[PDB]
Amino acid sequence: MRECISIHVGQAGVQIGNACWELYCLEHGIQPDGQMPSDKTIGGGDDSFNTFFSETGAGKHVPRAVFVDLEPTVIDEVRTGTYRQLFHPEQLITGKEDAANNYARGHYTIGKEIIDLVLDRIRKLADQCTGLQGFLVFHSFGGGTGSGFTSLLMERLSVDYGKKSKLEFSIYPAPQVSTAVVEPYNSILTTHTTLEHSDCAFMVDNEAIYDICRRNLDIERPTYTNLNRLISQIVSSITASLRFDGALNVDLTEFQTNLVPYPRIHFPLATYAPVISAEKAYHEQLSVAEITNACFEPANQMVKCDPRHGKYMACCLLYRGDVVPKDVNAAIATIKTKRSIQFVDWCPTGFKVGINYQPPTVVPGGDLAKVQRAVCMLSNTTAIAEAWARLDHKFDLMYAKRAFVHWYVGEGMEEGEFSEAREDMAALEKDYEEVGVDSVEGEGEEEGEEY
Amino acid sequence: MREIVHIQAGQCGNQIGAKFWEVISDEHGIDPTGSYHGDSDLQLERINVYYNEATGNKYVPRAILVDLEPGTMDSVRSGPFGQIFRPDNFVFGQSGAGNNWAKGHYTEGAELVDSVLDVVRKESESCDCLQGFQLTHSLGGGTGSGMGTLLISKIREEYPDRIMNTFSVMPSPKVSDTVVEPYNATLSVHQLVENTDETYCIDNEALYDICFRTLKLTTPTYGDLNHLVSATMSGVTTCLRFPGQLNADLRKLAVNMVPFPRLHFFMPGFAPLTSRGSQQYRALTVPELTQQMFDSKNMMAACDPRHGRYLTVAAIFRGRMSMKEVDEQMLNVQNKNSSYFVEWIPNNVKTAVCDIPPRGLKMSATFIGNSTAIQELFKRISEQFTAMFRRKAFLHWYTGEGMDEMEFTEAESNMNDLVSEYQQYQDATADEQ
Amino acid sequence: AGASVKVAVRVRPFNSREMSRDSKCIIQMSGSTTTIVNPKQPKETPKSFSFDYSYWSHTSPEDINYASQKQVYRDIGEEMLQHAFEGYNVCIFAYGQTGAGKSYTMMGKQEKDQQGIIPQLCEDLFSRINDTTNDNMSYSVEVSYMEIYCERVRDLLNPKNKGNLRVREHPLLGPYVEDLSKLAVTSYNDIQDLMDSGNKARTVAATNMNETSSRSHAVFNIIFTQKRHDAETNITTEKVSKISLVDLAGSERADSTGAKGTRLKEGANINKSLTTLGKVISALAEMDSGPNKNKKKKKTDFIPYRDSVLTWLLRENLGGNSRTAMVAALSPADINYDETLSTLRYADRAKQIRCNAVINEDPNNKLIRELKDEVTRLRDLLYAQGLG
Ligand SMILES: CC(=O)O[C@H]1C(=O)[C@@]2(C)[C@H]([C@H](OC(=O)c3ccccc3)[C@]3(O)C[C@H](OC(=O)[C@H](O)[C@@H](NC(=O)c4ccccc4)c4ccccc4)C(C)=C1C3(C)C)[C@]1(OC(C)=O)CO[C@@H]1C[C@@H]2O
Ligand SMILES: Nc1nc2c(ncn2[C@@H]2O[C@H](COP(=O)(O)OP(=O)(O)OP(=O)(O)O)[C@@H](O)[C@H]2O)c(=O)[nH]1
Ligand SMILES: Nc1ncnc2c1ncn2[C@@H]1O[C@H](COP(=O)(O)OP(=O)(O)NP(=O)(O)O)[C@@H](O)[C@H]1O
Ligand SMILES: Nc1nc2c(ncn2[C@@H]2O[C@H](COP(=O)(O)OP(=O)(O)O)[C@@H](O)[C@H]2O)c(=O)[nH]1
Ligand SMILES: [Mg+2]
Repeated sequence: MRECISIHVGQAGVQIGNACWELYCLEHGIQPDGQMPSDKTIGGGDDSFNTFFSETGAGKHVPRAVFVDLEPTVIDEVRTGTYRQLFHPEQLITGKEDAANNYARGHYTIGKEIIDLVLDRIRKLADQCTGLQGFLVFHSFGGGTGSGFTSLLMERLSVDYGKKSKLEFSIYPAPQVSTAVVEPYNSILTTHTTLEHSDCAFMVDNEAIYDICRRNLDIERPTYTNLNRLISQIVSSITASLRFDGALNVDLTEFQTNLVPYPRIHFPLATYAPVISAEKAYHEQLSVAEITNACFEPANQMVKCDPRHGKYMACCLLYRGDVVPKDVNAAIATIKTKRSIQFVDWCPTGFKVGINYQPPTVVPGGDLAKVQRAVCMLSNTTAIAEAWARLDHKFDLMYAKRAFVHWYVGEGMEEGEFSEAREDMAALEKDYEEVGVDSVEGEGEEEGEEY
Repeated sequence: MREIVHIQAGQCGNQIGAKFWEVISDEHGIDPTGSYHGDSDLQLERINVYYNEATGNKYVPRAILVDLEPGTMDSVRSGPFGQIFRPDNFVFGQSGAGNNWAKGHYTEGAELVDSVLDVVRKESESCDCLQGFQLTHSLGGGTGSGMGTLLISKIREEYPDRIMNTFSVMPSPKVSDTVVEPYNATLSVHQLVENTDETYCIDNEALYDICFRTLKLTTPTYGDLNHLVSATMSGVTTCLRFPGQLNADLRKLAVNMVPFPRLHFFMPGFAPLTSRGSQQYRALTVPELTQQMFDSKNMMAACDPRHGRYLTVAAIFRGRMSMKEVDEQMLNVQNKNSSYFVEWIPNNVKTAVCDIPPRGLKMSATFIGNSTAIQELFKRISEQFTAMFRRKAFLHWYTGEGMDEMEFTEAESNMNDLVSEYQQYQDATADEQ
Repeated sequence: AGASVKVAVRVRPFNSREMSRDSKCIIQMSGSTTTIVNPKQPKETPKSFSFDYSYWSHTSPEDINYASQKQVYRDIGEEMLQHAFEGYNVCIFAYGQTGAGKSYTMMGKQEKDQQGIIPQLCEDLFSRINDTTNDNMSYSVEVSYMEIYCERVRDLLNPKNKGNLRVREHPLLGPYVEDLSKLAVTSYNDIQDLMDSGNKARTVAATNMNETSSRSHAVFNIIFTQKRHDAETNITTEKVSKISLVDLAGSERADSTGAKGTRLKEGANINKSLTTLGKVISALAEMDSGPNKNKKKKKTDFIPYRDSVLTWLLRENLGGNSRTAMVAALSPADINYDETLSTLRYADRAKQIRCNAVINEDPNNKLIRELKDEVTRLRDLLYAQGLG
């Protein structure tokens, strides 16, 4: 019973959750109303996989998900939509205003009186579970709710549960495009919590996804639905290892064991290789070598950062479909001989490999082609520091003049907190610069006693 | 459920309010009688933002109408939507202010403010979660400016943690209808700058320019100006009433727009605007809306943005559109016109998207700028103010109502201070010592 | 004219409850630098700050580097009185959270062997005044005491209902408060009695931190008028000066006090006022230093006085030809760490300057390095002279 509890916070979290649960319902043969006709037609089976869905006596399947927001709008769209009968009616939406792009409003002022209900329902979901594996928290940097309330929730969860893994998928602010004037303050404030209380944070950038959609899928005018569907595919690839059989299965603990060298370096990038349109699915083989090479192309990264400017510290490749080990070994050997891809000298092995038999599914009305093979790569590297440094600069440009600060102090913060967060960020950045350095020449300086 | 109380004082406020209640009661399908005869199911989902429910499946707006002269009220009752309003909300007296700010603030309005506050308190106590207030009034008038400022002060005293918007029609250089506009405008701005979260800047010359040059109306009347105003007021609060890909409450706009407490004077704008026969010649796309929004001829405040720098801007789009186009267009506008945007804010463009457009359009957009050029407006008034205060041109009409000459000095100094911050952020560097 | 600021930070040697417990110190001071160590994270590093003055009043019977009360008074109060008697305005802010020791530094005990700032100021003022009362000279002193609560002014001495007074701007005399009682005094005893009478009227409420925490800023203003009869009829007031004694309510986090309603409103307003005061103080010091050295007149910049009543009423004292000094108290326990660091972060404002780390020698490594260097030097000397 490899069970996982999903938590969606804020507008971005709820919409990514809509995409994710559409994909999960289609993978398992579950209808929008919760019934599964496959078991009725066959007579019984394991298709009600306990990773995501809980089965009642009548044959209905209720997801193991928790949606939270301070705006009634985003979740009232779900209560009256296609999937109104799938979710439990209890959706934890405060009938009040929103955090208003304010960390303080969502952490100190209004995040209270909704936190207790959220933890009570999370407790109820965790009591139903046997062998709970971890949490998957979806939220967004730069928002009020998605930053502050996620901070509070993560703190309380780390207090209560403690040992369970807590993975985090989040939308980092982009370098150029933005949807708010006070994004840097919220991001720098919530880094201080996501550094301590999470176990592994996967960051995605909307500019990168727009570029991938433009170049690969030939979509000139994408919306958030396409980005959410791509993120859903990635999360499904991560979690497939504990839902279907495979040659090599990689659980959620092996993730953290292999990709996290030190406790403060748990910020890997994520990429998905066979992102291609139906028309271009032809004229292409889509072999293991091609997709493994495409994972390492800088253009296909989901965060606007160049891996060639840093060094790879760990890689985890999760394959789906008609894949066999020998091609994976050949592809890894080919990648190890390229000079543009540099690994830190203190990690000779480098690669973790997992294989699953279930091929990826196609969502009707989607834009990804039907393929026989796929790979999701997760790479813990040092280039991510660049993605932070830009943000730091932006923060400084506003904090020298204390712009937009009185909104934060009016909601229960003091000024010094800002400085504290900034200092923490510098320390984290410094750590990356210390771990990518090559070991000192002949690490024991030199040696050579008698004989 | 976010809910806003609407107040309208004076002739200008009442006219704009009547037109506004016709634009909002045609997007949320409401019969003039008060019944619902819409088609879409999303019209009633968030009807409680503006309307209370009455027993016969009817809907009554939260409007509160104020005036020191009864006649305007009659013009509202004998109209297309006169019967929609509750009779008890028609609070009024007699012997109007006579374009005297002192009468509106101290002598006459002080007697009627208690009744107006009683009605406001009754309306607010029934609300599930009050979001804020709106006020429509004119600075250059009598009962409008004085009573509006007095009510704003009292309400902020009673409800400090709620938003207070304000759609004010200020004086203009050439189109002036009163001889004592400078005094009223100065003493009103002295009150608005202290006790308001957001203020929107409207003046009749910009609206006339829009009517003459964009809409190509031969003989515009006040109805068209109120039409444009109502369009922007409906655009501002679209996200409280409808779903979208990226929402934007009033408080989000306040947080993102104002960098400091005293800079909350905004330049509003609306797009698209075409002149009937030209409609077939222009393709409606997001680039076209972005081009028209940032054009200096489209602003509603008669303040050229090219004479200053945008501290912040906000764009609320309505319609089914691609987020990539919105993001790329705002980034391109920032990058190309780099000289007209302040440098110590990395990105100064808020963007929001709502799914359901207006009734007869496929796409629309509302623009809220916060720029230093607004200083020019105040500076103009200040000039005229001193030109009349050095000689005490009409000062006895004000001091005869219990005022003192020092209050004028306080108001003038406060406006001059306010101009200072704008003039400051207005330059395009500071290196030399 | 110029209004250069001073920053002094004091420590308060343990109290009876903290002596009874086994609490440890965390604050150390050296030169112009203070350093604090996290009890919960002793492994990382200390945090260091630097000010104009660091006062180590931790060991009362100490003879070496003990921040005596007379030392503090000579540092700030004598200079400010001398500036006042020249015909200019001076101000003293008292900042600190509960248990810091603000009251002791501001007032002190009544044994009169270790006095605070204020009785020394008043005694020197009256002593000087009575000293220079020649045939031609005359002096008048009067006092006012008010508070600011949630951006509303109230009178502490007047026994009327605690209503909100109106703030006006006289064109020449600047901001003022209507109907604010102004009382004349003839000795420091009257000043301190009026201080007691007004302090009994402050708005004090119980939080999760202490049962009596200040919720409103307070201002005690001493107006000092000089009138000299030069030979003719010149008693016309030569100069009028202002001494401001301002008591700030400390900043707070909603975590420490999660009470809703009045407490949240008070905390938010206090934090807003403190942030605006920090901004105006920092802006005032910078241009100051600038001119004092650049003598240029970079226009008049623009100091945000109007973003709060507190800075608005103190416009004449903060700006212009004036002097300013903020004194901060930093409790000494290991339990109030979250307090103390925050106070330093507020004291870091007002001309934030480079602190530099506090690296020093490690005894074993120090001895090893010095002995190796000595061996190298002696060996080089021997080799140079052909004796090695
Ligand atoms: C055939 C056709 O396309 O009709 C359009 C039309 O021709 C145009 C010219 C309309 C028309 O607007 C005007 O001519 C006009 C004149 C004076 C002042 C303001 C507008 C229109 O009247 C405006 C009208 O707008 C609506 O129907 C919206 O619901 C609108 N509501 C009202 O105008 C309204 C007024 C009184 C009573 C009830 C509704 C609205 C706009 C913004 C926000 C909320 C509501 C529309 C689409 C049109 C006509 C009818 C010609 C335009 O106006 C607007 C605001 O959309 C002019 O610029 C647009 C471009 C449109 O193409
Ligand atoms: N990829 C992706 N990003 C989104 C989506 N929705 C919002 N975002 C991002 O989220 C950021 C804003 O934060 P929000 O998620 O809207 O914060 P919130 O949930 O609305 O919380 P409040 O601000 O209090 O209302 C924007 O910069 C968007 O880029 C989405 O559906 N997909
Ligand atoms: N230099 C010093 N020598 C001796 N005692 C000192 C010194 N500085 C401070 N104290 C002590 O500090 C205490 C004054 O602070 P105290 O009144 O206990 O806290 P508080 O009331 O929370 N401070 P406050 O902000 O004014 O309210 C007294 O017990 C003094 O004896
Ligand atoms: N937009 C608009 N402005 C108006 C209208 N009537 C008057 N005004 C403006 O308001 C000013 C007169 O103020 P007035 O309405 O008499 O203020 P009141 O006496 O308090 O109601 C003039 O300068 C006009 O520009 C109107 O119907 N629409
Ligand atoms: Mg939101």
